[PDB]
Amino acid sequence: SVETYKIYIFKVLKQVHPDIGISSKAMGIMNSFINDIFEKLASESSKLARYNKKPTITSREIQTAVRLVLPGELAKHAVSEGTKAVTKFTSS
Amino acid sequence: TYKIYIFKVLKQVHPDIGISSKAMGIMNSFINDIFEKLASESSKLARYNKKPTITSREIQTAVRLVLPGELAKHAVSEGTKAVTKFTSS
Amino acid sequence: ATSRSSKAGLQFPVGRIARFLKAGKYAERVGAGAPVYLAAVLEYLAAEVLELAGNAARDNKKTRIVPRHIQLAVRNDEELSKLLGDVTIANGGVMPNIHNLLLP
Amino acid sequence: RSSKAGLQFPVGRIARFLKAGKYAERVGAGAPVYLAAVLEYLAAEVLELAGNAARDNKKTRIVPRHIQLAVRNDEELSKLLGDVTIANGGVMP
Amino acid sequence: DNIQGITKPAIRRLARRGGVKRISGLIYEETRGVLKIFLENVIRDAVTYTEHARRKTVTAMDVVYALKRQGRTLYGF
Amino acid sequence: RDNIQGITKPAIRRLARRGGVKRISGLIYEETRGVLKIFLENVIRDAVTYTEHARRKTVTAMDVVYALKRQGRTLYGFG
Amino acid sequence: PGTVALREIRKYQKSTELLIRKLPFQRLVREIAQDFKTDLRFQSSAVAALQEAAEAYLVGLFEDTNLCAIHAKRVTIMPKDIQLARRIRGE
Amino acid sequence: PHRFRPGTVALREIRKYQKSTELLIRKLPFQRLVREIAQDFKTDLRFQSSAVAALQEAAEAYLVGLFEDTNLCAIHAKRVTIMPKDIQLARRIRGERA
DNA sequence: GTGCCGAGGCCGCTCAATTGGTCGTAGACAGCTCTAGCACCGCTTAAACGCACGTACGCGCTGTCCCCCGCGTTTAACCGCCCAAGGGGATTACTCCCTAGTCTCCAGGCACGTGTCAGATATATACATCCGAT
DNA sequence: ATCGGATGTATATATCTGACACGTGCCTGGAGACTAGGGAGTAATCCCCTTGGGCGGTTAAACGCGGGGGACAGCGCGTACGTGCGTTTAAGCGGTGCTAGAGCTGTCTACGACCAATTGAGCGGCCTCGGCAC
Repeated sequence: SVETYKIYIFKVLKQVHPDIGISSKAMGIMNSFINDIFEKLASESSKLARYNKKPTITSREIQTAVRLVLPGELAKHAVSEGTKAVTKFTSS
Repeated sequence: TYKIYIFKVLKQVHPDIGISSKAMGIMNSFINDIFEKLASESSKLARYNKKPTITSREIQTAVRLVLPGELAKHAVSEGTKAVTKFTSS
Repeated sequence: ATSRSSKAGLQFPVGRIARFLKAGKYAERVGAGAPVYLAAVLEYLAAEVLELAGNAARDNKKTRIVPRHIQLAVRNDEELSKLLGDVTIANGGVMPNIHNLLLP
Repeated sequence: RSSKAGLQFPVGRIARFLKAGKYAERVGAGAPVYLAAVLEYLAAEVLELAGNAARDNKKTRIVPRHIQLAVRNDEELSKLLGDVTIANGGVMP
Repeated sequence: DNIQGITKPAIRRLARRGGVKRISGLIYEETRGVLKIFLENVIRDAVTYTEHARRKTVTAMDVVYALKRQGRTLYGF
Repeated sequence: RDNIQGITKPAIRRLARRGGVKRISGLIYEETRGVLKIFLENVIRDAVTYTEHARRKTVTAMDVVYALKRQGRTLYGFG
Repeated sequence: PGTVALREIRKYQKSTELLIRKLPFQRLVREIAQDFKTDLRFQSSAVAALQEAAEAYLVGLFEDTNLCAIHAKRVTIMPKDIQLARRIRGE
Repeated sequence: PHRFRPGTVALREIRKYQKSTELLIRKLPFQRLVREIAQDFKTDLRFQSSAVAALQEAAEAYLVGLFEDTNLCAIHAKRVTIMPKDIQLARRIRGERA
């Protein structure tokens, strides 16, 4: 009835720190952070597609939404990882 | 652009004052900025309630949220007067 | 073929506002009173700013509004200075302000 | 689907969210993949810092205080979360 | 007179968490006035967000939206 | 190059006078020269991103106005 | 005079708990909503969210009110410092 | 010789520059500056001539706003002269970089 | 030492996301044209630059007094434990006003081509103000 | 004190642009009329969740009293910045071009929305048992 990102954050945490666990308040904090970032990137992508005259949101303007929304050294890694996935998604 | 209409309003309040090209550019920018603030606030208001329609209640709440107090109080009355004249007359 | 504006008794383009509301995709559907309400509000704000600017132009003994007069009218008033709190009118300039402790 | 990409986040749910919010008319195929990768990356960089701050306090579970400290130490995250207030995260001493 | 329910020791605790060492005795009529401005800016929007929904109860989500409208984000509810 | 030095001392004094200042210390100029560069770097880094998204090779005047509106600084008078 | 002051500055920056008493704050937020809408009721989590934001606001304002006092070569915060801090932040 | 007392020619300058609306930096050095700055993010760029104007007029409205509150920091500290301390205080409690 | 509990596991499941198949229309792209931008040259003059004096403003030192801090006693408030019988809030309902499509005559400002100021600017003329010296 | 020099702004003569301001022209494009489907919206029901009636109990707040240490005023010194003057650059007016963009149109292939039939992925709710707080 209520869908969240609990499973996926928990799996990522087990992938990073195999032994640390997480309480419920911190779990809510992390869920809210992911929702906030998703909304930011998506709204910027929509508006940036609207500046040009295109009705389609491709991946190459998730690029520039990331480059506008994320600061400096954070974006240069994120962008890279994004490209990684897409390659492994298509040349699969 | 809204120029034409902007000029009309001027000739209603100051029938003897003119306006230059750059002041008209300023006024155009101001109207385009306010319209987009109100239309995005209405979009959020509709999405927070899961409704697919932007009626004239989303506009009223967007005006109350966006315009400062005494300004919003008069904008609301103007708009409701317009809608009443539209439907009744 | 009477236009929507004449029915609403306005000077702004109700029909063009409705088109701008549709394209730009703010929601699936748009009511029939939304563009009338929005156009009436836009006309009100325009007339507010233009009246203050015209007064400021008469005060400077002119008969043509320029950006300086818009700057003066906006930054003198209270609600308008709150609304346009962080906007830069170009080719306007700051109003006179010398602190009391610098005069002698 | 989102096992062919090496991600841990749901690409299908991301696409459902993107098409529900009506950000555009058409959504490409690489867009949910890209967006789902750049979200697990940020989650993985916040969680590692929070776990490191947990380890110093001799704790084995993360709490809101640990996220607060991890966000306020690092420069990039503090620049990104510059106006957010974590509930009962205290302050940086 | 509820305003006075915020007592001098509470204000000193807040200042101590801010890093302040000495506090003048005129701080506690100034803080008590900036707090009421901040708080009535937020309640006015959180009540507007409610009316729209035809509700009679201010929920914890109206308050979060009212705070986000003012540039400050609140995680964890 | 030293282009920055092309923001001369008289121009900084003119800006301070429009700001209301009566006396300037002699170290203000190298502080102002440094805090202008940061502002320009941020705005230009956003403007060029907007340009390269459009596949254009000319920074135009909305790229700048969009970059400015994004960082809290709305500008009227340029479209 | 000044000793314990330090201790309080230390301890309160380690804790995470709320520094205003709950019941008077609830009573205040209820009286300053009677002038927007009569006969209103609050969820219990709606009043916990207002207190978290208000206390964060006041703590954030106190710690640049303290930079202004040090800039003027003092250690005592005065109501003149709060006004300088709010003047520049824009409030 | 007829001299003015220190700080009387400065007050007529404040009145002079607070009535005009002109653009107070030289045009060419500003363009060379912005081209030098943009020369990092992308090389071999072109600037539409109305964009450098927008940049200049966005950049001076920022410095004029910063100076009129580094001058509130100086008066708070019992002075009439501004030093870099005032700029740093003003920029900190604005969060410009904190 | 002492409990005594929230995090993690299990789960039965059902509705979400996958595979397959069609269709119609954005993307890419190639070709051309005309703007848009950049760069070199000579001339003028206005602004920047250096310099010397001088002064008045910043900065440090000392004294006084007042108000804020630390501590102890007594009062009163918030947090606690239990309850009312209010309301309010998210549930589901046939029913009908309303939204978008698909299209026909009339609309309804955007362009470009011309003039009449009007606020700019320069010369001239007083009318007002910093300065110094008694 | 004023008082009278000596440099400033403030009123009044003009011209002089170079525009704001209205003639035109086609475009699109809003308006009008039908039809379709379904989102409003206002019923009707169960409830969780919202308040007030009242004890305790244990803090925490309020009041008062030394007494010092920090704010603020005053005074002296001297150093760095303002004012004005005589050079020295270099920005800014105009003339030449001139390639390197930005804009539009025409054409086809690939790509994403829509729709049927699966099924394993998420949820909400069962119990432990260690983990940090007592």
